[PDB]
Amino acid sequence: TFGFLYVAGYIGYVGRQYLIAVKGEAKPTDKEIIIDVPLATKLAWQGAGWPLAAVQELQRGTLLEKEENITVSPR
Amino acid sequence: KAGNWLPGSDAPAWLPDDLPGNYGFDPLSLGKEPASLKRFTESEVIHGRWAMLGVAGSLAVELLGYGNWYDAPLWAVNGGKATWFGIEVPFDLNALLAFEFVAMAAAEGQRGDAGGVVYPGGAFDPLGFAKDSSKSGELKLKEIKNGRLAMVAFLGFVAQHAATGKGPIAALGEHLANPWGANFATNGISVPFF
Amino acid sequence: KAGNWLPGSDAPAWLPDDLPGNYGFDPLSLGKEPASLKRFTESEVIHGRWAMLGVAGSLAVELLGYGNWYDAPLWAVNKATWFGIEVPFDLNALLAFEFVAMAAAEGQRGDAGGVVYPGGAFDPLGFAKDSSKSGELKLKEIKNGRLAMVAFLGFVAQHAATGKGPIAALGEHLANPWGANFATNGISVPFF
Amino acid sequence: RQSWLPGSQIPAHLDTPAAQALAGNFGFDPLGLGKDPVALRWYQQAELIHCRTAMAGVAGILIPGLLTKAGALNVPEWYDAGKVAIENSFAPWGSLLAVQLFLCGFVEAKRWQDIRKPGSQGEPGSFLGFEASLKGTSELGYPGGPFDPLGLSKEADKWADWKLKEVKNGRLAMLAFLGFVAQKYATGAGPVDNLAAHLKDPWHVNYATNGVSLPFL
Amino acid sequence: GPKRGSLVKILRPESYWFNQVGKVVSVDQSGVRYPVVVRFENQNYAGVTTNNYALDEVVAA
Repeated sequence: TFGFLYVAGYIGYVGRQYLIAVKGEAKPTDKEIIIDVPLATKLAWQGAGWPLAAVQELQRGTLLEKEENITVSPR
Repeated sequence: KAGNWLPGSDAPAWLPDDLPGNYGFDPLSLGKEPASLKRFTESEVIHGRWAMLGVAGSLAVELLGYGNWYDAPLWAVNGGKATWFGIEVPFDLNALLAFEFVAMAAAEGQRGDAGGVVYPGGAFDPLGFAKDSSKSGELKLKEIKNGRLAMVAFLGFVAQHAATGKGPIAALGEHLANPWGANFATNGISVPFF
Repeated sequence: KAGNWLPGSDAPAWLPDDLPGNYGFDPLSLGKEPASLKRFTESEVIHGRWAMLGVAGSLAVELLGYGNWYDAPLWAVNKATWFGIEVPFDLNALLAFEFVAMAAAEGQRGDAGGVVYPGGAFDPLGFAKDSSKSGELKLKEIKNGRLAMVAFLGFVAQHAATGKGPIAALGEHLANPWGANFATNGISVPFF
Repeated sequence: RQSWLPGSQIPAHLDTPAAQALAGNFGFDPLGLGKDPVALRWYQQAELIHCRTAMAGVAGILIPGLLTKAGALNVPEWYDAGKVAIENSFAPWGSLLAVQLFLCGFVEAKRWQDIRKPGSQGEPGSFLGFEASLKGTSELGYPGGPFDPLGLSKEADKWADWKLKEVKNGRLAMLAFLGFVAQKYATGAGPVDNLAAHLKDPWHVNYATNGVSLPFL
Repeated sequence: GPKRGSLVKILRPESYWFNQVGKVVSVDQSGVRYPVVVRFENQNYAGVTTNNYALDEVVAA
């Protein structure tokens, strides 16, 4: 279980990393289809420290989105 | 605040300085509402006084050689007859039960009849030690301190007995004989993996 | 300052000259805060006086032939005797009396703010009625107190190493200094 | 400047006044873990802790074990010394354990509160006389008074020198401990003996020959 | 009102880009009940990326 959770959190974290990197782009659809190979490799290499990074961002509370996401009319 | 409950820390806003037993200690922010807070004050004082009286009686018994607090119910909840100060009591268990119950009922009803008083005095200070309004302040401070201490003392008693099963004086003299051999760690019950 | 605690050195700023037992000695800058400093003054004096009295009693015993300071607790923690005269009382009794007495005394001392020289009742013979001889008295007093502290340290360490009376190790070193010493003991310093 | 890798680029957050002004910087942050200021500050403190602890540990391992190769000072192997000491002791290991836990916990909490607020334990009157010297020395990870008694923190010339040597030797002591435990798992022998063997024949006394580190061979 | 090209947050609940941000193309100076012209980047379930708005339904954010 411990190994599983490690690799799973790794993969999810690096996924969000690339996702944020490409959301910081002018062609979101085009980076969603065609990928930045070297940036991917870079984030892959760096993704090991995913748990420490995440707990840091938690202590800074920077992980989660604030109450501005779209809601339904009846909430 | 009787002193910084935590060097380097700060104090809760809703916590005002003018309070006996205050040290700035509410990191977890329970009493932030006023009525709840004052209720906590009252109940804290009451529990401390109860526990003071309790540890007093316990130590009195264990020093005068009548078993311990744990010993007391034995004679009654099994076969036996009442005895106090080495003197028996010629009455029925059910009788003492009913009397104690109705008496405490009347007393607590009369206490709770008032709003939230904690310092009636008058009849509740016949010797007028509260006729100073400042010495009374220090009295309140030391009082809440001692009450908290009596609470924790009772906890020590009951836990030492739940682990060992011995009188507080028993485990006392044990630790006196050998602290390195008479302790919860040597007991290994409070912490299992020893 | 009763003299340069360190030839060639300087003095601490927060250390004022007007102080008995001063020599400029606080290289490590502890008492730089005023209240802490004056507290240190008071406690220093108190400890010195205690130690003076203590070494006094120790030497009195060891000279009058009653064992040593280390000898005293023996009879009790395993009958009392003083000046060769017994004491017809219980160990627990002496304990409780001593405890409550010192409690009252220290409570009454600490009742005052930070006094170190009450006098009056605390100088019945009025030796402090001079304000200058009293100054020299304070100086010599703190000196002697520090000496008594270090003397007690010598006692307790010689006994922790050897186990002997201070007078015992005295006469030992008298018999042979080259043979009666911590170096010959080799305990204070192991690799001898 | 002195870089952990020439030619390569320097991490931005590592190429900063604070970081390059911290100590022993070389641009070594491949995974980029100290971009946050608070984070890198915490890590600086952490590296300090580990450096000093490892220095102490490797000293206590070598010096006694070194002089046990010398005639005097018959001491056991470091890993078995735990058993040896609990044998030669008097109090139960769990007991003394819990005691030293209390002891370390208090001062660790002190260090904690001070890192939270540098002027935290300087709270006057909190202690009898502590606060005075119990204040930091403007460099978290460098307290004063009892810390640096001899007053070696006053001379700015040797200051960065002491610092660099400190961080260097501390990292190296970490590595030393790691090598010791590693060769204890592989060779199973004391590190001094491992060294003696590698001296007798480096060409055949190595992890290359252990068949342990590299079992596929 | 707001400037052309400026970024406003949409507040009209019934809008696709409700609780989101848009870009003011322009605002009319006539008596139209909804002069604010605001583009969008994501399309609605109708595919449109721009809608008309009164001044209140938006806010310069």
